Amino acid sequence: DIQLTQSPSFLSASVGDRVTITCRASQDISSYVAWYQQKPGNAPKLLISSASSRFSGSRSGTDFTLTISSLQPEDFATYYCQQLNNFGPGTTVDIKRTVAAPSVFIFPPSDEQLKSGTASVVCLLNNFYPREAKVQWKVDNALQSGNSQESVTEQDSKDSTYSLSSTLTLSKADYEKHKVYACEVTHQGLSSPVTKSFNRG
Amino acid sequence: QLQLQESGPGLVKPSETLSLTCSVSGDAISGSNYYWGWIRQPPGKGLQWIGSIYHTGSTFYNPSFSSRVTLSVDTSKNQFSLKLISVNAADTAVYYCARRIRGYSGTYDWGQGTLVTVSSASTKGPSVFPLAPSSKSTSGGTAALGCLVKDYFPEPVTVSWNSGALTSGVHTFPAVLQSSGLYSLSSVVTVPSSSLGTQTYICNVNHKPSNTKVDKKVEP
Repeated sequence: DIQLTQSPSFLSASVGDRVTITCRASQDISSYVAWYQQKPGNAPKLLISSASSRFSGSRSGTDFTLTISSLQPEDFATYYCQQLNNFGPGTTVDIKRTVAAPSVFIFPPSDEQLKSGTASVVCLLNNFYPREAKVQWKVDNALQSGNSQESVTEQDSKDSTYSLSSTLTLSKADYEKHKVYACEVTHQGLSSPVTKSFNRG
Repeated sequence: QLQLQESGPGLVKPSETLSLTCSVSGDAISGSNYYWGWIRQPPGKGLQWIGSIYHTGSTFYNPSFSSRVTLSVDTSKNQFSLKLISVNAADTAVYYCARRIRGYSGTYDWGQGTLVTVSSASTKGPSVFPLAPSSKSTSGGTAALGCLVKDYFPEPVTVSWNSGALTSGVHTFPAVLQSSGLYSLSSVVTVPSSSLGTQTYICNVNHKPSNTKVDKKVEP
């Protein structure tokens, strides 16, 4: 069989940009190619086939091209080319947008979870851009390490922002030691770090 | 309306056999000119074609699978099946059933996909805790609230808010594997501050491997 390769492998472009993606076959078996769009959490879906308006296909040398004439926020996806039972490795298209500062929210652990012997404190960074952000947990003004885990959403299909959870997980005993739980956030959209805090009381 | 629907276990022990079935509606396998196939997508990776079957029962396989794959078709039930023996962790993936019409220009129709995790770990249902809205989670006229879905195995869980009526501003984070070997995630949503008194906010959590169904009301 053959191998299909794609270029670029990854790219970030602004809303309204023209974007062109290339599919190259190791051997010329067919004049037909198809393209699939896979949005996050979804199966791939057929976009266009050269055998059948923002999306269009062409030839460049022996390569096949897919052009998005004006990139939209909902085009955030991985695009795959296909010939017979062969797929390319995919080209991921991210959206570049203007800087957006996060909104920061903090959530103490629930009484039910405390009854369980474990305490999760959740800090939410909502609807920001770019993806880079620094979240620091401070507990009674001491900086914490090794007890937090971060999760990031995929880029939003409508506003192209990210959201971020940082979850501090302690034993109930370790939670009960200290009083002030603070999430301190540094991000390009903020002049100075933003701290959200609560008292265990 | 063509629909390709995967079914089968979402967790398979190492060295055991992975089995899935595709139920086809909206078209007939019998007498068709399609290849009926399975394609998988391991976490963080691209698409890998596994094998295909014709309505006659003739099969074609990816040599990568080293003859570990068997496809079969039941034209009476309008279904076709995947069997993958001697699985290991490299076989953890989303499995899609799919179809492609014969010929050089044929394209794929896809099912929705089903996650199969290869692990010796046992199934465990999640605990669901509120992320309560408060003054500490209100920015302007906007309040954030959510649900913490903690300590389950294997993936996935699904989270809806108010039976699907609340979709705007919902963020359900990718699960994180904890040191314990169990998954955890939060789902959050932003709502008007003024609505908290009148509107009841419920996160609907489903973890099918443990038959866990939780509707947790999240109060201020």
